[PDB]
Amino acid sequence: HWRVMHFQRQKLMAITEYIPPKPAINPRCLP
Amino acid sequence: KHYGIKKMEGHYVHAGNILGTQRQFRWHPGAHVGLGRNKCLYALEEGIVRYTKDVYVPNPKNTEAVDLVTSLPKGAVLYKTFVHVVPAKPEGTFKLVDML
Amino acid sequence: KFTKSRIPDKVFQPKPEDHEKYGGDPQNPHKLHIVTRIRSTKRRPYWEKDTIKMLGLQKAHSPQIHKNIPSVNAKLKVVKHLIRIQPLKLPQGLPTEETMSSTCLKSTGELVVQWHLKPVE
Amino acid sequence: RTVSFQAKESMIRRLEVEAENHYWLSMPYMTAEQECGHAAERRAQAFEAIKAAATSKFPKHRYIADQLDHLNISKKWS
Amino acid sequence: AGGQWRLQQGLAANPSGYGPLTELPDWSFADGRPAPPMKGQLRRKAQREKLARRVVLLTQEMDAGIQAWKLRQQKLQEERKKEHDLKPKGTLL
RNA sequence: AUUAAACCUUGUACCUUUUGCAUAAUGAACUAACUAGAAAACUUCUAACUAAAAGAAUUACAGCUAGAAACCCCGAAACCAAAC
RNA sequence: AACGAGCUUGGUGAUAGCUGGUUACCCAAAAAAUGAAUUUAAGUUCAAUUUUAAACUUGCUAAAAAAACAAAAUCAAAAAGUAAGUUUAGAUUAUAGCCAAAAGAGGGCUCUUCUGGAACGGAAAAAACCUUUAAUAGUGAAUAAUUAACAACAUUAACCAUUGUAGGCCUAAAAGCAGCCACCAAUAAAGAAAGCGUUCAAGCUCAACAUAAAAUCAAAAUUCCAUAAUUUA
RNA sequence: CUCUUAUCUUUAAUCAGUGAAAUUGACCUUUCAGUGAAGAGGCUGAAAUAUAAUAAUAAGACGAGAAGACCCUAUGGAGCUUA
RNA sequence: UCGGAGAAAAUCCUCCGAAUGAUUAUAACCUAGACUUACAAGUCAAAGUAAAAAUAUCUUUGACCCAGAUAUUUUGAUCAACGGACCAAGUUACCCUAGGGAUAAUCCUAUUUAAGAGUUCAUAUCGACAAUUAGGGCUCUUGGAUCAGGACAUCCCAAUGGUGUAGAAGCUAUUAAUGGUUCGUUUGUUCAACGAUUAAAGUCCUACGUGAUCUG
Ligand SMILES: [Mg+2]
Ligand SMILES: [Mg+2]
Ligand SMILES: [Mg+2]
Ligand SMILES: [Mg+2]
Ligand SMILES: [Mg+2]
Ligand SMILES: [Mg+2]
Ligand SMILES: [Mg+2]
Ligand SMILES: [Mg+2]
Ligand SMILES: [Mg+2]
Ligand SMILES: [Mg+2]
Ligand SMILES: [Mg+2]
Ligand SMILES: [Mg+2]
Ligand SMILES: [Mg+2]
Ligand SMILES: [Mg+2]
Ligand SMILES: [Mg+2]
Ligand SMILES: [Mg+2]
Ligand SMILES: [Mg+2]
Ligand SMILES: [Mg+2]
Ligand SMILES: [Mg+2]
Ligand SMILES: [Mg+2]
Ligand SMILES: [Mg+2]
Ligand SMILES: [Mg+2]
Ligand SMILES: [Mg+2]
Ligand SMILES: [Mg+2]
Ligand SMILES: [Mg+2]
Repeated sequence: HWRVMHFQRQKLMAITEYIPPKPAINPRCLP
Repeated sequence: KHYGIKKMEGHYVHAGNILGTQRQFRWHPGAHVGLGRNKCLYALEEGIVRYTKDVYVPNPKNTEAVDLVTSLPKGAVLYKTFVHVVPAKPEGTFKLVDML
Repeated sequence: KFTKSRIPDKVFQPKPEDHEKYGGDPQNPHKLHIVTRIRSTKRRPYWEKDTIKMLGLQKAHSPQIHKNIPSVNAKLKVVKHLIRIQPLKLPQGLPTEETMSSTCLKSTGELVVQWHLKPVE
Repeated sequence: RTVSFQAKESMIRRLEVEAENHYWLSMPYMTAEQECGHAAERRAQAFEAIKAAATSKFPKHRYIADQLDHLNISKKWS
Repeated sequence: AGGQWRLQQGLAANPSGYGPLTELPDWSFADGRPAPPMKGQLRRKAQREKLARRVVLLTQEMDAGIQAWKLRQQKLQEERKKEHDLKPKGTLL
């Protein structure tokens, strides 16, 4: 059981999640 | 009850005002400050209160302090907290009373 | 216990990229702030309620002019989340006694001293 | 719960505004010492106005005209 | 609708703010005589003049306070370099 | 609101009591009449005369005299005296 | 007709810290429901709060160092943003709160401490969460909060097997395999064997021989319950 | 009682005459799931639905009248017994 | 009632003590300014004057009224329910009025793990240590009759997989709510038992389902 988070706190977590950068070309399809 | 510092450092104090209450000697009388039988501290002059550290030397007659003091190492000596009041007025001035 | 908090000093030390983005030279700093309230003081601690009344920001969306001096800035930091700050700008110079009755403030932050309500042509 | 798209964007827009607020508060025109005393004269005058209003209370004048005008209630065409 | 675009062009977000549509008079007599000023416009004019006068007052105090400080700086500076009397030496002074 | 009475849209009866909350719980079939805040020690306001005021007895180191200004209704189980 | 003590009149408008009720309009201000005593806790008095009037002068936010503390509450210079504060006179009511969010203490309750709230909009209905400076007329306008969100992958699959000897050991025997120490041998390539399985043995595999190829966590009890929908800047 | 049945009288129903009582905030007085103070005819979301009588059943309207009982309080009472 | 220690400024929180005693070379009168405190009570003290040749240290009780004592100054409370009525106990089911309420552990089921049971062989049948955002159940309202609505976690009837399944009997698991699910009786048994039967005599929810339908 996880104690529920105040909706304001829940909004904070959603906006600060990790975002990875993505390459333009996938390595496998490259020579 | 309510043991504590009645007058804090940097306050104008009149004669007779009580500065601190204590069950034991957390502070010691200094300049122009007296002792009450209950060990309260009051001001003997009109002026500003000050708290300062200073060296402690006991009366020769009392045994307990002398025994401890001599037993201290050569390097340093013990200290204590002292309370002082700085007088702020001239006790009097000369004025012309009569021309004879 | 929820209590008053102190912001770390680093927050208010800018970076070179910030100067480019917002277009302010770290020299020749501006003199007058334009401040507007864009949120509400209900459900906020009482210290924030009092400061908003000290700065004159009772009505929302009405601009107030203040000095860019340290004592004022100390108060603005307390209510930074409820207000918007824009630097004042005077393209045509400070208003004189002659032009005092023809000034008008634009949304950009420019206090023009002549207002004719005519096409620029 | 799942945070809706609207809620995430609206919060971001408010974050961006506050970021600019931090920047414009970092460049004080005058240092603390230069500020000291620069507005003393204006402040002192203001309190003098406040004190003057406080100590100005007193009753109001009374006039014979007000009392004697009550008689016009019985004016007529003779 | 269109608030953000209006601000980009430098106008007010609400078309009911400053501009010709709101500020200009709404009517005039058929002869050509001008109409009396609208009550809302008179209030708007007074508010702007009040704001402008504050701008003048605040700037002058800040400028007057910068010079007064540096003038004090000098007085301390010259006062520091001072001397008097004389400086003998040896077995009699 | 409407061209149009009803159709469409909006809207959790009233008083009292409870924790500023009621789909809680008291009270009300409806009409007419009847049915519940009262006193002047001190204070404030308005005048007369003033080291004095008051139509006898009282108060007074600006006082004293007069006016105006106030504090509810209904309801027990009981106790005692004398008759029947 | 109603006796744990008859009935009637009077004392009597008995008394009730308890229950119920207490009749026109408008404007203005405003509570907390903490501390102390009480045959007191269903009540009252005092402080504290609030408030009307009057006199006259500094208040609120902030607050350096330097203390006192132990290794954020006092204290309040000078400034700045700002309009309150003290003294005098009079007066009641109130003295049980509720939910959310923090920190503790006795172990879900129960206390103590700091902050916030009481929509006519929003979260499905919605006292306590979120947006919201008062209140007026208009068939104008710009905005705020706003239950929805877009099940796998990312060292092997092909062919095989000869021997010193069944290695010692009360174990009949315990042979690669019960142990128990050693653990070496030939051969291109073969562990005194990684498993099965045999009373022990046999027998089946693994690894070896050549021959090939691929390439970590995650998106229950009346009767289902808006309707629907994957791409137009 | 297994396991109930038949007949007659009283009641009941229709016609004629006379004519009460408790009760009653206003009612244009529906079902299911959800919400809620074990609780919804009236609130949220769905669904159903021409208008009125006569005779029957008793699930609900926390159905009506209960002088019906258990627990607590009051510096309210009364009867009895004493040391 | 008062004081000391912890919690730490809460408590019916954890502990100890007090209603004094010993020694005193005997500690006067008068008076600025302060602490503490709702009130009442309680603390400290400069200067001046006076005796002497300045403070006694140990360290904690009780108002007013009203009665005392003597030669003017003093003394009287386990009023301990400790802000203290000058002096009063039981009992009521024979009872009355005014009101306010009301009326984690355990344990079993299901998943994960797998030492040991099973002659041999972990998982036919079980199963330690554990794991389970797992389910659901010193004391002090229920039965029955009538009529039933519904869930599936299935007792019987039905379709299937495995077996330490030869046949016949059985043990275990999956799917499914179709209709049904008896009649009598108490000597002993802390919410039990007995006789005769049946294909079976299932487990539960519905304010004891149900008392304006009835009854113990
Ligand atoms: Mg009741
Ligand atoms: Mg009624
Ligand atoms: Mg009437
Ligand atoms: Mg009465
Ligand atoms: Mg409080
Ligand atoms: Mg008493
Ligand atoms: Mg009481
Ligand atoms: Mg200051
Ligand atoms: Mg008839
Ligand atoms: Mg209808
Ligand atoms: Mg329902
Ligand atoms: Mg409905
Ligand atoms: Mg019914
Ligand atoms: Mg009937
Ligand atoms: Mg009833
Ligand atoms: Mg009492
Ligand atoms: Mg009595
Ligand atoms: Mg009595
Ligand atoms: Mg002395
Ligand atoms: Mg007592
Ligand atoms: Mg007492
Ligand atoms: Mg009996
Ligand atoms: Mg059934
Ligand atoms: Mg099943
Ligand atoms: Mg019933």
